[PDB]
Amino acid sequence: MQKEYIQIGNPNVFNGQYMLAVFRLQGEEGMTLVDTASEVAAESSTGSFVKIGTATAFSESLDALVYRIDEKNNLVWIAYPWRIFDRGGNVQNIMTFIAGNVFGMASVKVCKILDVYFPPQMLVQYDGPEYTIDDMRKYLNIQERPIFGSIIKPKIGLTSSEYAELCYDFWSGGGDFVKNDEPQADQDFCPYDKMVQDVRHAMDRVEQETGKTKVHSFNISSSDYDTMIKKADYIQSMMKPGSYAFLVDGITAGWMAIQTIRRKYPNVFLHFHRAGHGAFTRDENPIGYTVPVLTKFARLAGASGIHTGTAGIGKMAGSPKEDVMAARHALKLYSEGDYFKQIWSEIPEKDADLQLAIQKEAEGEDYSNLGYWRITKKMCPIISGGLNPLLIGKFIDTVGTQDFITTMGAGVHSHPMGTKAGATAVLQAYEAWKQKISLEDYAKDKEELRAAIQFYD
Amino acid sequence: MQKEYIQIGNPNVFNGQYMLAVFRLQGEEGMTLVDTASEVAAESSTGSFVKIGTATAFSESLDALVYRIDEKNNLVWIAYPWRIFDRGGNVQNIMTFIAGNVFGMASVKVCKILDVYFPPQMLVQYDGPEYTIDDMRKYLNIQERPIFGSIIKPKIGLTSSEYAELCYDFWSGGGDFVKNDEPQADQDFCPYDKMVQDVRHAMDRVEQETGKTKVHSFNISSSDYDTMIKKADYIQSMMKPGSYAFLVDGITAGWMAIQTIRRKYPNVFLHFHRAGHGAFTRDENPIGYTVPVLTKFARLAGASGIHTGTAGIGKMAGSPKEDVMAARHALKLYSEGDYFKQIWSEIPEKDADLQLAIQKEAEGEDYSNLGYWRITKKMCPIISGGLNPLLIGKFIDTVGTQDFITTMGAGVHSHPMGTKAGATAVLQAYEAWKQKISLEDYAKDKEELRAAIQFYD
Amino acid sequence: FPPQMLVQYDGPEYTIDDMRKYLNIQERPIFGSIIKPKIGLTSSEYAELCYDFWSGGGDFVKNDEPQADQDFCPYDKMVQDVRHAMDRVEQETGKTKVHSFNISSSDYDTMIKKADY
Amino acid sequence: MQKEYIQIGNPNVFNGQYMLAVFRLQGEEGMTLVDTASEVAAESSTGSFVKIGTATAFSESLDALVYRIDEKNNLVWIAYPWRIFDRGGNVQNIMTFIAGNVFGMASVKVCKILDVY
Ligand SMILES: O=C(O)[C@@](O)(COP(=O)(O)O)[C@H](O)[C@H](O)COP(=O)(O)O
Ligand SMILES: O=C(O)[C@@](O)(COP(=O)(O)O)[C@H](O)[C@H](O)COP(=O)(O)O
Ligand SMILES: [Mg+2]
Ligand SMILES: [Mg+2]
Ligand SMILES: [Mg+2]
Ligand SMILES: [Mg+2]
Ligand SMILES: [Mg+2]
Repeated sequence: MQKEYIQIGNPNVFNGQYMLAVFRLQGEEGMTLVDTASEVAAESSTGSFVKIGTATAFSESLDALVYRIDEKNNLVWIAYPWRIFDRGGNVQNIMTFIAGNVFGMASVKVCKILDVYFPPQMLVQYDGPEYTIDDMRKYLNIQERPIFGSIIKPKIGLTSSEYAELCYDFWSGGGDFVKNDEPQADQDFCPYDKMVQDVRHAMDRVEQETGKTKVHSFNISSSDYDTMIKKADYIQSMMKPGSYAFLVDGITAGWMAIQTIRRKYPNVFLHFHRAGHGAFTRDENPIGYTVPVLTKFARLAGASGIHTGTAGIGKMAGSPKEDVMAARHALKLYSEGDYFKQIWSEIPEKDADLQLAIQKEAEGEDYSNLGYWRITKKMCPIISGGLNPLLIGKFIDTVGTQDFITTMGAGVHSHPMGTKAGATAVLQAYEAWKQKISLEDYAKDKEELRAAIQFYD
Repeated sequence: MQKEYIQIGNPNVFNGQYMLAVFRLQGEEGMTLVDTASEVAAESSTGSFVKIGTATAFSESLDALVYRIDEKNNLVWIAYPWRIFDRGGNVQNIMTFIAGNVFGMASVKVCKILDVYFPPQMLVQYDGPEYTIDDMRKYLNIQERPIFGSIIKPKIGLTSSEYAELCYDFWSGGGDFVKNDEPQADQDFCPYDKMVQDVRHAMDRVEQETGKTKVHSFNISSSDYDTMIKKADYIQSMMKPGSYAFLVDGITAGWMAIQTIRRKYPNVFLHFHRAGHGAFTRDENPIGYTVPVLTKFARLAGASGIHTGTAGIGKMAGSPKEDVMAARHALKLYSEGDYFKQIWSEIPEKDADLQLAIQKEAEGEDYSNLGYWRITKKMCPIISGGLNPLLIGKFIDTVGTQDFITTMGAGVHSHPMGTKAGATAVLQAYEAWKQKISLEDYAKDKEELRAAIQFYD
Repeated sequence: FPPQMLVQYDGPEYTIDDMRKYLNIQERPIFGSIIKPKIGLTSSEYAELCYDFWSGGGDFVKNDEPQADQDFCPYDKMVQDVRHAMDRVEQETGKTKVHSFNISSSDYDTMIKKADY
Repeated sequence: MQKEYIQIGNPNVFNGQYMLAVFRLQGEEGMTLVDTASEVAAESSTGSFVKIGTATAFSESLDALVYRIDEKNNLVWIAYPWRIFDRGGNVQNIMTFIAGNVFGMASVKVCKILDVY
């Protein structure tokens, strides 16, 4: 046990100098919960496997503090002086501190970060989002309703032309948003430049035919940084402003890719695809961090949007509690975790305008105009994975909002009447939800929705 | 179940067009192993939760193939046409395919990659290492023995000057190698530029006093790529060539940072620190991929070295089996995984010179000069975590080689007589091992080793 | 100072009258505040107090004399946040405002950096 | 009296986060030495002539501390968290904190900095 990291009940951890975190910890045979907590606090801040002999009073003043313990639920509260984190809003460094070596410690059998708190003084040091769902809505000229999008399937194997065709068919069917599948890139059979050019041409045709703008999120994840920047610059040169978003495989490409795109292209929607996060977040893995934590850090890094899950309605792991908590972490000015209440404002909570905005948000009013110096911009939850027209309404009911992007892959492209019909089916299912008519009743005179009922049941 | 992805016994999977992988898979109750295998192969190549209606004959020719099943051990062999992977040797794209969304599938309760195979035709497409341990040996003018290094502790909180002092004390005590702790960067109290200048001055003093060269591995993990490049360029401007290495938090910063440093500074040792890998690799996490896999991909990306574990001797989770297998994956020309035999050569196995080199390696001879067009350069295992002078000999005995870097934090800086004494103690423990004298007997007239024995027992 | 001596020296160039023209207030004194505490606010908190003072009818805000580029109150962010706060006040009231920035620095190049920014 | 700046005997002043200073202080008639010390510590760090209502817990953690008093010799030992000083090694900013407004307070009759750590 390293007692130098144990200060149970210390009231100074709430003074704005500390980022707080809750771990579910369980050490090997012989270690108590507080012992495991002291060792984790040591390995996630200033120490190592034994008391550090070269420590100075200063470095000891920057120690992480285990300040609360719950033995029954194997919970531990640790406080991190965020001064120890790399400056310049380095988020990968935060994850290195709190989600780094502690996951490999042989003496820790369970190590799951369940919640984290960012004090306003800490929020000051980080980017936060810059282009929001509201900006995309402005470009698309669609208000209030969810943004309806698709993932082009198959995940890999189409040529650039076939890919642009599926884009055209989806948009032309009333769809608003198309994203690359996360691994689609510069494969020889699907040249990336030609993919961009064909997407542009297809978008021009849809805009001509319908008078409506559309949006495509391009995957720019690459081998190195030079290639990603090359792809992004090409897209900028080929697509009209607001008509394109930048998708990054955040987990496998890394937080640095996210922050770099956020800072280099602040006026472009940054689409944080989280392929691989399961190893961190899945309930079955006792070591890692949960999806709410991932989402809060993705907002901290500045992602315009991140996938937050379908609350168990689709095919990816999750329940209404965690996934809806994630969507609220992304959207709300005041969001509640399992253990910390978060206000996404760099201003003291006592401010009258802030409390007013919080009250107005509880009443349904927008806080986005509250002041660039006063809020962390909202981030967009992206709802994907096993969705089809039959499930969108259930999701809307579960999350309690319509401020999000849904993306459907096989839920659109496997529709018996084709992609265009699949997009029409999702729009008709949304109308069914909006008019409070059952999908069976509404589909009586909607052929596309009726076929979606046939295939997806 | 998606039958289009099951081709058990397909003899075309060994023809060099496919990267092979073994998963330990467990689906939810009601799903058979081949069912879970079909769904995993679908979500990791061309498909989704249901057969894709927009699929083409071409794209179906690029499907992943489940070609072998082991019901008893819940094992599944999948073949991925590496043509579907992003070009330019993109490793993050591979990891998105095979270790991405499949980790979030609600219907899969266990999904652990246990081994992977690279055919020569695939190896051609990737960087592999460029700066090796042999290059560092040349610079340090130390042959045969392990490279002895330290991690400066405390993990955070020292000023740039105090940090340089500990560097000086370790080097002056006979240590060869000093690395940043993984989160140390540009904290306000430890300015990065001043830290670099002080390291150069300390190194100059050691070289003056000893006539010996030294190496310091700097952490360049940053918020964005421009800051990392700024740090790298500064270090190049302040340190003599060969005297510095670049450390990157591969997991939290991302594979793109790794590949970018490899390609932009190929003549500098790339130190892949794997802070955070545990959530993927720990035995307790049923979802992820193992350490041998992580290491093989780190060699694919071109890391000069990666942490491979202490075989259970230290404090990080691991056994002799997996950790020694990882070190051999990093070092050898012919390395054995749990399920695949890997030859790190882009040349046909039948080649006489290649088989000769494999035999000569079995006899203890170096293959590094075999030809730049026919080998993937060797990668260096880095041995860290809870190590102290008492354990180094046991590690050398377990791994069966000396081509590695050991790094010790508290094993040096918590030594009762200080850092310089700790470095001398590790050197004396190595001398004890080399002469087949027990540490107990050797410490009789070696004061530093004697105090290390008393403190670390 | 005799008149022949005064010729050799600068004298002021920007006066209170120039600021009056910008502020569009005549006769009455210019009412301003020093953001307090003297040190310890983040750039956001600092801009919040600037907004609150201007919105209440104040014309002029000045840095406290030691406020600068402390790590917890980034100078560049402080400037941007003050700009946005002033923008909001101007939209809500239709009145212009003034902020006096402390450019006192360690050396001359840093002061010029701050001023140009 | 601004009591928030009085923490006599605080042992955390020796942890390296603070620059230390000794003043010879004498306030006007009616103010004790610890009174003059409270006002000087306030005006040389985070406060003013009265408690700052807009202060945050963060900002109060950066308060200067009068941690020692010598009544007989009119001496006061104050600790300044050097994190409040402008970065880039700004020395004029230190002198602005500790040798600035405190020299103009009407209520301080003697205010002499004698040593610093
Ligand atoms: O590859 C896929 O499965 C998807 O394209 C969905 O396809 P379908 O519409 O065919 O289901 C999305 O990337 C996942 O939803 C991501 O998971 P998450 O949202 O949890 O990040
Ligand atoms: O932070 C640490 O624990 C270390 O600096 C070791 O310090 P000590 O010498 O004080 O133990 C290493 O980074 C870890 O060993 C990395 O783990 P791995 O090698 O498994 O990647
Ligand atoms: Mg996808
Ligand atoms: Mg370390
Ligand atoms: Mg030959
Ligand atoms: Mg206010
Ligand atoms: Mg003042």
